[PDB]
Amino acid sequence: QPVLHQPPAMSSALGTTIRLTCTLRNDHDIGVYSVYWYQQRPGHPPRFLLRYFSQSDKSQGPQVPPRFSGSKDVARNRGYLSISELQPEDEAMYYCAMGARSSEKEERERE
Amino acid sequence: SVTHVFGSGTQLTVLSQPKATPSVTLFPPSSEELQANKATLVCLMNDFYPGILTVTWKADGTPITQGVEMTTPSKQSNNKYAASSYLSLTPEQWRSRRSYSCQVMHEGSTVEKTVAP
Amino acid sequence: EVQLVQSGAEVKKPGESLKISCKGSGYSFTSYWIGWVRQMPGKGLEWMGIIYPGDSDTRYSPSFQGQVTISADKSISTAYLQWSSLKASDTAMYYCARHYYYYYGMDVWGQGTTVTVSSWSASAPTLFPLVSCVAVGCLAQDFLPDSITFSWKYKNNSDISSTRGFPSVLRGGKYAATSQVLLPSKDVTDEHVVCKVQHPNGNKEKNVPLP
Ligand SMILES: [Zn+2]
Ligand SMILES: [Zn+2]
Repeated sequence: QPVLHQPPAMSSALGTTIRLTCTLRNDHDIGVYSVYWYQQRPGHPPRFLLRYFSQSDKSQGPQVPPRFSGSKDVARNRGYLSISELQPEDEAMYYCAMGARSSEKEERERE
Repeated sequence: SVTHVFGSGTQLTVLSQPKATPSVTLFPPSSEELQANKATLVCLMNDFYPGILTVTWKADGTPITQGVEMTTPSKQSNNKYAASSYLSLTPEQWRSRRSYSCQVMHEGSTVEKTVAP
Repeated sequence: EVQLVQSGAEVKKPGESLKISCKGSGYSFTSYWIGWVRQMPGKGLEWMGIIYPGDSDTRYSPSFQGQVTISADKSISTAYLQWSSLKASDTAMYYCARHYYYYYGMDVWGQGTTVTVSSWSASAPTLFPLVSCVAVGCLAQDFLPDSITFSWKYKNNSDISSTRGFPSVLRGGKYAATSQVLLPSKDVTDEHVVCKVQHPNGNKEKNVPLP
């Protein structure tokens, strides 16, 4: 079981809303990490969709529509990407990442 | 351990067209190639939807997991996905057995094409 | 406005050395970290390393340390990735990207630089028919780089639009792909049907025997 789990595949009808799931392995607590999402259509470079820590701590990518939204299921160690009004151009590979912003130490190379 | 790790990613498919079964085809090794001591099976799977499918080759029923190369379902202009699968062998193996299948599976359905020398 | 532009595509033999570049514009280059992400064909993203153009603090990912070398020229707002001895397995696309406020998210992405490393050398494609005896195809094999384009033709000099192209496959260091024509059964009128292709290393026709 890796640190981050995403189901490999998903489908849904146009006009609809799906939720994508990024599950952080239980050796860590999502309560401190931020969830990041990237989109990548076939043959294109990834593009940063959004960052979500809480309703009061989030950021949308360069020119990413509001129909892409993030949420966090702390209790279930889950990060979510919700996409409403599903459109043909939403058809892509979606990658998640997670950043604590409180990663340190490593003074074990300078006594 | 998080920090700088990308998930494996979810392939999100948007369903915008009626379900369709693929028109599968199988092509045995050519000349110029067969008498060049090299075999290669071609299996083209076009005009389907959704663009999700899996290929299982099977010689005389028994599967083949050796030299099985497959392309990714690309979208054509008409808006139906296409695909290709190649199988490498020796002209000794080509005539040796008798059966060669391109068992395609799409949304439950199992189409199958067979050819022999 | 804010962008990262990467050098052109690359084709190299194993053991050669390589240096690709990623130039940024529209923002304060020395103020943001620039990472490099590798994406092998048909696979996901891999964080390779990161560099801070302000002072060139450079860091590497565990499975990339000692394999590659990241650097940066502040003056020309350019970041760099570099190999000493290329290996077949290094064949992949390479992205650079800018970190954001969320210093661990890459918000701006270069367009990518693909690098192909084959033991074989660049060559013109080879052709061959695809019959059984139903449709009929004509394939292409043994060629480099991936920059081919198919074209068919009847026995007489005339075009066909009853044709489509299938993606290319990397096998043994060379590429391959096919293209198939479908035709009305009511014939055997004819014997063959020309199969022409284009490539940077040579473009040849051929014929295609129909049942
Ligand atoms: Zn907690
Ligand atoms: Zn520094």
